Amino acid sequence: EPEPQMVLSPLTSAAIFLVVTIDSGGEDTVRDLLSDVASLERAVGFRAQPDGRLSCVTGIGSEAWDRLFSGARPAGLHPFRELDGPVHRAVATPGDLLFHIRASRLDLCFALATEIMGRLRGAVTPQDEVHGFKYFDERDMLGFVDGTENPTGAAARRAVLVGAEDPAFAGGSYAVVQKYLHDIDAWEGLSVEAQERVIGRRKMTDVELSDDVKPADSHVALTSVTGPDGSDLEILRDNMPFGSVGREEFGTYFIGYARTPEVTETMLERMFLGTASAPHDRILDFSTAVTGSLFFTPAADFLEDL
Amino acid sequence: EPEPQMVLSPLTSAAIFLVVTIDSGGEDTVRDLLSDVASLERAVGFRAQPDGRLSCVTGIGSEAWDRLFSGARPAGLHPFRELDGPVHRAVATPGDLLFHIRASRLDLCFALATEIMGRLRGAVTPQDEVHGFKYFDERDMLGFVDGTENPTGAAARRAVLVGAEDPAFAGGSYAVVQKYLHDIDAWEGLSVEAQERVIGRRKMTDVELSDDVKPADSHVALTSVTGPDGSDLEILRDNMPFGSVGREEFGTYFIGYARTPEVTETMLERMFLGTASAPHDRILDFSTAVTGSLFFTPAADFLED
Amino acid sequence: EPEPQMVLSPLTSAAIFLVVTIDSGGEDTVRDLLSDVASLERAVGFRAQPDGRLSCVTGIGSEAWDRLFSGARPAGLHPFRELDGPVHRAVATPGDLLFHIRASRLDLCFALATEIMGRLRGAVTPQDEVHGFKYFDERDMLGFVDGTENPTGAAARRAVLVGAEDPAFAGGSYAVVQKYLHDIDAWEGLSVEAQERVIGRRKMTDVELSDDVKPADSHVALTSVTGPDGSDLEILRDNMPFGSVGREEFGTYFIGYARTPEVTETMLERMFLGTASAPHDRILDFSTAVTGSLFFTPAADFLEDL
Amino acid sequence: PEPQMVLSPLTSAAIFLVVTIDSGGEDTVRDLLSDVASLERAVGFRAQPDGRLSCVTGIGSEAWDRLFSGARPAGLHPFRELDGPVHRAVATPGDLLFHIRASRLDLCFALATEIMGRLRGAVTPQDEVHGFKYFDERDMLGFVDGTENPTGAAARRAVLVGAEDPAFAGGSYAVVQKYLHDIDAWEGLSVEAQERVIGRRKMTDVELSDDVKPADSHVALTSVTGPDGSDLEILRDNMPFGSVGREEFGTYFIGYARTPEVTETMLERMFLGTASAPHDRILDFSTAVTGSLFFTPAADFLEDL
Amino acid sequence: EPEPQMVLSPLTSAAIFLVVTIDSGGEDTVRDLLSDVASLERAVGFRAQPDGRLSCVTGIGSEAWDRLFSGARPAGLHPFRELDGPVHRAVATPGDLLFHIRASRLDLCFALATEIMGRLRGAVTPQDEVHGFKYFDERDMLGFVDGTENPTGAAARRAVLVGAEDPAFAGGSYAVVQKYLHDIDAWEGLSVEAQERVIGRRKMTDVELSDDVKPADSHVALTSVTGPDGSDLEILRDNMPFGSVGREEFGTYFIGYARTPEVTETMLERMFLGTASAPHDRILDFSTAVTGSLFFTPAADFLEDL
Amino acid sequence: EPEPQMVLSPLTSAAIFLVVTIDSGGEDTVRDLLSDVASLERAVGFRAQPDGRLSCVTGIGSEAWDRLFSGARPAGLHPFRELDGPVHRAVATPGDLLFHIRASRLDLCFALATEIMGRLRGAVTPQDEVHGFKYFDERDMLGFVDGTENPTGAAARRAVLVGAEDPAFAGGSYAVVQKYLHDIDAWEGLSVEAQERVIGRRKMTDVELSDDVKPADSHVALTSVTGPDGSDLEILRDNMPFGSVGREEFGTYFIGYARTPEVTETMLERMFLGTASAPHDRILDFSTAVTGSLFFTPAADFLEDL
Ligand code: HEM
Ligand code: HEM
Ligand code: HEM
Ligand code: HEM
Ligand SMILES: [Mg+2]
Repeated sequence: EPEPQMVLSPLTSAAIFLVVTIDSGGEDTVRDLLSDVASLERAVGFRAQPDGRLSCVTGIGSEAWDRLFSGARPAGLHPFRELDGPVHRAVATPGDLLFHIRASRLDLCFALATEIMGRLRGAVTPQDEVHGFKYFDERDMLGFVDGTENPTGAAARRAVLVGAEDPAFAGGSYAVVQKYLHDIDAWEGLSVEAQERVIGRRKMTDVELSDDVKPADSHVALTSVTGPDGSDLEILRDNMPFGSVGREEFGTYFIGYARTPEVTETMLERMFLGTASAPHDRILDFSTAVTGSLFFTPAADFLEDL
Repeated sequence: EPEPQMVLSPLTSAAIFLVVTIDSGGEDTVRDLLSDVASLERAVGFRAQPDGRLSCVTGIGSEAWDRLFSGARPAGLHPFRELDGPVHRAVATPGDLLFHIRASRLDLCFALATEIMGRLRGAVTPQDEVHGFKYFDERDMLGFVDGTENPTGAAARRAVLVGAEDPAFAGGSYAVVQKYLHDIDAWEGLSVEAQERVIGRRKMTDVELSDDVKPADSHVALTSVTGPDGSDLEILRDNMPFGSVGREEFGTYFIGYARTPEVTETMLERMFLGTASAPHDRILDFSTAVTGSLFFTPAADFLED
Repeated sequence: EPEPQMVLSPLTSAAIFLVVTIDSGGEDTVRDLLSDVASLERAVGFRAQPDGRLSCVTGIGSEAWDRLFSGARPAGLHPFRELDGPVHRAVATPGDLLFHIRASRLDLCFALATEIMGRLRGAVTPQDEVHGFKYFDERDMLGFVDGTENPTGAAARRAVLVGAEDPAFAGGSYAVVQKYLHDIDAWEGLSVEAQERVIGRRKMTDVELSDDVKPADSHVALTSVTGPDGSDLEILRDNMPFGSVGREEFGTYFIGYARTPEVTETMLERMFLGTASAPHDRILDFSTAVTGSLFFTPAADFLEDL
Repeated sequence: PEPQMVLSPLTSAAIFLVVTIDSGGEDTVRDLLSDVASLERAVGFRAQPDGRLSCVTGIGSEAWDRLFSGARPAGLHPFRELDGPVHRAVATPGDLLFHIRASRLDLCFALATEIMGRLRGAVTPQDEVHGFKYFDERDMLGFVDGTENPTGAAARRAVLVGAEDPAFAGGSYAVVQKYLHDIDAWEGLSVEAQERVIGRRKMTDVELSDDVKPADSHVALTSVTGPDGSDLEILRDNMPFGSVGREEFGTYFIGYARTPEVTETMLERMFLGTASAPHDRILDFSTAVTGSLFFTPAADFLEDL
Repeated sequence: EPEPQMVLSPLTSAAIFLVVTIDSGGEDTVRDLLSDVASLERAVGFRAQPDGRLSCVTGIGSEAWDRLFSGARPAGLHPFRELDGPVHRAVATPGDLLFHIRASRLDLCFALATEIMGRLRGAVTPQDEVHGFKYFDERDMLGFVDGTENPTGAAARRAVLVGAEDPAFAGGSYAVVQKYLHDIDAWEGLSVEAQERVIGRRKMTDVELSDDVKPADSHVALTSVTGPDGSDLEILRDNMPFGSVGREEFGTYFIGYARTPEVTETMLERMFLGTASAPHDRILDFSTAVTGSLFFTPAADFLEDL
Repeated sequence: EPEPQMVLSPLTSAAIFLVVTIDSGGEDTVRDLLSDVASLERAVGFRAQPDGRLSCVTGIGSEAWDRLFSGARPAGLHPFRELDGPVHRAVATPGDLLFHIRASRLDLCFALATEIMGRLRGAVTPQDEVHGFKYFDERDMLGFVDGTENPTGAAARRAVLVGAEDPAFAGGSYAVVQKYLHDIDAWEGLSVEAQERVIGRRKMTDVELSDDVKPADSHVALTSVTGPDGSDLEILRDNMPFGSVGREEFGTYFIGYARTPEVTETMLERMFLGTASAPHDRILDFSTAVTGSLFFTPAADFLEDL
């Protein structure tokens, strides 16, 4: 093997998502930070073992990749593709670097973020900063259990990590982020039965709706895709609520990892553009994307060796 | 008689501080919410037992008190007094209601805050909202253990709850809030030994500096008051770090409860204005107050009506 | 002076309810056991400190009281009063002794029950034995949060413990038990909104329905009683699910403690017999009582001194 | 080739459900089997990572033949009755086994509910046992139960079908027996005597040395070596159960192995005895009232229907 | 009350017992430390709350009391009395100060002990230091559950704290310590039934032997003493195993608190000297006392103010 | 194939290190115990699942190897080599057997140590016995976080276990032990800044000093070693504080596992003998080694077959 980053992390209940762009002349400061980021993860986290579960995953955008490195590029790396649907729009916003920081406690996330941004002061410009918190029974902002169908164990390794198909970058992965804001008033206006039809599962028991009854414009319907293999195509998600009550913001921060962006991008097309039999994913009638960025999260050794 | 609000809460690691002003004509919506706030605390919290440790303490400002109620006022209740020191200034900022929401997990805090602000949409205007997190070994944003000398058990009851001296409002308390922002670059410029001289305790072990060596302008020096009888005057604090890395904000949200504001106010005068033998509290050379508000947190039964 | 039994126990996640009758000639064996029950609680429980939270509360029925003791009777003690409603019937079934055993683990409950029934074989006849468990996030078999409005701290002391009004028995309490079996098929036939109208609170969030909307034949409506005082009358409940999937039994084991049975019994009248404006508690359309018994749970010192 | 969760962590609660398939039920059963994996997730996922909910599904000999056609697991047959001179191991009906385990009973019960929900109509319950860990992994005879089970790779190799039956690799063979103990009789023995029945020390759980351990002790008769001299091992997860009302005290026995030959050798030695032992002394205080054998297929066999 | 020291501590699983004598001239250093010991307890412990449960109880001997303070003496304070029995001897060994430090983790105990001995370097001479650990189910070194019959709640307050009978020192208590070493080879030579006869309870289940079968020279027999009222006299114990495998030392560190030493001393006479009906406590045939000291543990305010 | 001993343990907060020598004639008794030591680990530890985390690692010295075993020797096994530096000295002390016993509680360690020494009483002579405890945030006796840079997962498998380079003993490891006693007075005389320069990392935050500020005589500097390969050479440490406040002993018990002793021995030469640009490791100016032994810890299978 090479060591991948902590893409397959345990259940964690807090996160910080940090997206930044690299200023003019920043490339050197950044390259230094990248070579140390693994050891900052350990500095902050080691002393909080073992309940801490602190991990930071670092990702790099398509344009940033070319400023920072020469040598070949990961096969799949490109700017996030805007999707201008008949009704709904998946936007593209700027981002050169992603830090996806996760732990059991927000303060650990904050301490690591402090250390990282400390080393980058001068060189970067923050584009997004989100402090996320999982609800107490793995629920998201819509009140549904979120994560149930994520792959685990060897299936997750298979779905998420670059392998032999791009051997130079094996152990890497492709992360897509989108920040969503929900219209909770609208959403709470539906009966539970109606909400279950939007999602495709039971609210309370989290059991899948039977095929004979699950709508084709339900979220679970549109994000189940079968490959040429006959194999189901899987991504790894770690959606996190965030918000502010004073400013009436209630959000879900989407992040999905896959071994090639083609998978993540297909699901997005289905959601925003629709299919043969579905105008668009009903979940977008209550959720607006306000960011969109795609990153490559290299193998851990790649970063070590600079 | 009285059940007080959850002023003496267990150690909790997350908080939301929500400060609002009441719009014109809002008084009725507010009065309804106050009668229900206890049962929202239970709705949201009960099912997360026993890890949850969700509590909300509700406080009311001096001007708001007059809008909402007639009858007596709590004897100590007045607007926060600005302190214009030689060097440092304690500001006074607007606030009619305080919700001091605490739990072991932030999401519980957020769920209760959602429900409360849900019932108040229309009637109020948010002034401040802070999501706080205690660092993993009870440390604050300056890296010091924060809370060590708070009173506990019976001493805390004695220090924090209104009693026979204002018997109409026994079970209540007086909360003072100040939001502080720190100059971290400045602070991290000091050696540990120097920082210990600012605070008055050892950084790593949290042992008090001995009397013979503790500076008189150290924080612990200026916030130790004895009353007339020689007995120490205590408050109960629950300071919480908060911040944002992107915008370089690193903060401590101060809240102190006391059975009369006279105590909290004296410590503040000493800090901002100085004494005989100290220009001001050295901690203010790294910490700037950008809010200041005083609230009365009534006994729980008072709100039930 | 007087030390009550562990009526105000912490949240515990397992229970055994044991109801027995005293055979002819059994009175002596029983009286010995009552003086020892506290020390068996310690024997079993002490070694599993402090996670264990094992408590046994012992209660005695009205006719059994006369067989066991002469001297004064607790003022409120009588046989459970059958309620023959127009539609629903609260039955009264035999029971001389109650052991309400609670802990964080079932095995501790079982161990204590073993020791107690060990000393009593010969003298008693088991009438009911239920092994109960917490569901999830304090939910009951109907899927609602169960316990939310129980009194706590000082208010609970005030509501549950006999005081100056019967000074001989101060520290005691009155327990009523009813075993309920639910018609789950029927219940799952309702929409959530319909179920919420039966109970009087929201299913998922456990927020009370406003007066503006709460039905008068909702369960929360009928079990809220105000005294002549204008003050609410409260009891302390510790309902436990129990069940068997093979026999389709899904149950709620109801137990309510109060300082006088008049309170518990009023709530029951309202539920079974109805009011001005409500035929009966809608919850009984999905719940059948198959036992009913009333006991006095003396102060702990009362039992010691035998 | 992924197996079912036969190697579970230590879990403190179990439900064992044994059912028979009614005539005409075969379709409803085959549908459920393809979904049982996704119900495990639906119910269990939200209680992670304490939950440790796992369901292992097994199929009986006759039922196999009603549900599927083509080739059979090499070792799958009806449980073989044992008519010893003193003790008898009976065979009872059972077409399907759900071995449901978690850190809490309610997760077990919730999954059992959803499964039987989908099968109401097609099947008839034969046995339903709610098991609990006692204290410190002790059983109803008061001895530590589990100590010599294989772990890690030794357990993979002892319990999963491999190259010797390639079509069914990933599978295992579960034998179940419900045992009731005569506790009165058992508590009549001194501890030293009880230790001679089991073959280990009661309080410390150290093995008796070979020069003192009886040949009719349980640990003696269930230690079996192969012709190659290596130990033949199974994986057990015995659960106490009972009812104090009915003076029923039980150990529900479940033993997984890569071939039933191993499990069946141990049973023959227990019930029928050896050269130098009439029968396992533990059977003088334990009566078997069920007996069933099931094959627990690889996970992908059930998914793909 | 005035505020007592933490005599009534929860179950904790580690302890350090530190016994020292005061050197000539040391009186001043000691008086300073006593006024600060409360705040050292908080310094060390606060940051590990609430898992920590660090408590230190400070006690002062008879002769030391006279060197340190003028004013009245606690009524019960005197040197531990050697008991020279026909067979077994309870020795008396020197000690001016006792620190009984307890927590859930040894390191917290050690940190506080380091701080205390740090301030006393110069002034004192260590006599005894034991690091104790609870065996995993509250068992002691002989394999029996140890602590079961200790009083709790109000009964414990009543049994251990000085009240109106010596009003000047209300909130105080009297601690006796004895370090015992066991003859494990001998002990393991007995059957369990024989050991149960030594102690007076069942080994595994921790149930008391019935009166009609419990020997009069069993430990539980000789340490059960009834006052004039017929009511039991109780102490509060927190025995801790300690040992060293290399040197074959297996020990029990005995500590008992009582509101008057007369109770603790009665139990000791019965154990060591015997009664009309018991030669001596059979436990002493497997246990040798190698220390013996008596201390007064004042109310916490007493230490605060000087 | 082969199963190693529990070299890679979880984080554990208690340990007993027991070093013994085999007396003449003891070799049979010792061979017996080695074949059972695996099953005593389970006897003691099984019932304390899953919190217990009891593990025993057994190591054998060079000379003992020769007395105990039939055929060939681990390639790297020799006597610990004394290091006679110009200022500091790494001594070599007797030790044939090592038991490295770890768990989440000291009592489990003690119970296993008891059972082991039980079987060996007669055949061996104790040289060293240390009861270690982790400070509450992975700190050592100098107040620095200790453990931070240890390897994890596959990196640790690679750096610690013998493989195909000595195939008869693959699954084994090489342990070096050294008991160090610190001069706390001296050490606490330094400012924190000075202490950080001795170690090479920050005291409070545990972040590494940047390369242009990190002294070459700092501990972290001298124990960072690259191989001829350009790769960093790693060991796995589990240093445990220990001590006695009475006797002013404050200690760090050093144990380092590696797949060859060459690595551990290189770091020691650098520490005690110095480099191009450093006299010796500054940490030795506050730490004195009083033991030194090297052992080989065979695969689990090796011991079972005896
Ligand atoms: C806008 C906010 C979003 C929310 C609140 C959300 C929520 C959920 C929920 C509640 C489920 C069902 C339970 C589960 O299996 O996790 C789910 C499933 C899923 N979501 Fe989303 N989701 C969101 C956006 C997205 C996006 C943008 C994608 C893909 C780009 C995605 C991909 C999936 C997939 C692949 C599944 C499961 C498919 C399967 O069941 O086989 N989600 N999501
Ligand atoms: C500016 C941000 C603040 C920070 C970061 C802070 C931090 C601390 C710290 C680290 C301690 C030592 C540990 C403890 O005993 O809690 C302390 C003690 C204390 N602080 Fe503050 N503090 C702040 C503001 C205030 C204010 C405004 C007041 C009063 C109005 C106050 C009152 C006290 C008191 C009374 C003590 C203890 C007195 C005694 O030691 O007996 N603090 N504070
Ligand atoms: C009837 C109730 C049973 C009880 C209470 C019981 C209890 C125990 C206990 C206490 C041990 C020693 C500790 C351990 O290794 O787990 C043990 C070992 C064992 N039992 Fe049982 N058992 C029962 C039935 C069975 C049956 C039916 C079988 C096999 C078909 C069996 C197979 C084993 C095996 C293979 C061992 C370990 C052998 C070794 O030490 O190398 N048990 N059992
Ligand atoms: C080696 C020393 C000792 C050991 C190992 C030991 C052990 C025990 C054990 C196992 C029990 C039974 C469980 C319990 O209720 O705690 C017990 C009870 C008791 N022990 Fe000890 N003990 C020792 C010394 C003492 C001493 C020196 C005293 C008194 C001065 C004492 C006083 C008691 C009392 C008062 C009881 C319970 C009385 C009642 O049973 O109602 N112990 N001890
Ligand atoms: Mg019987």
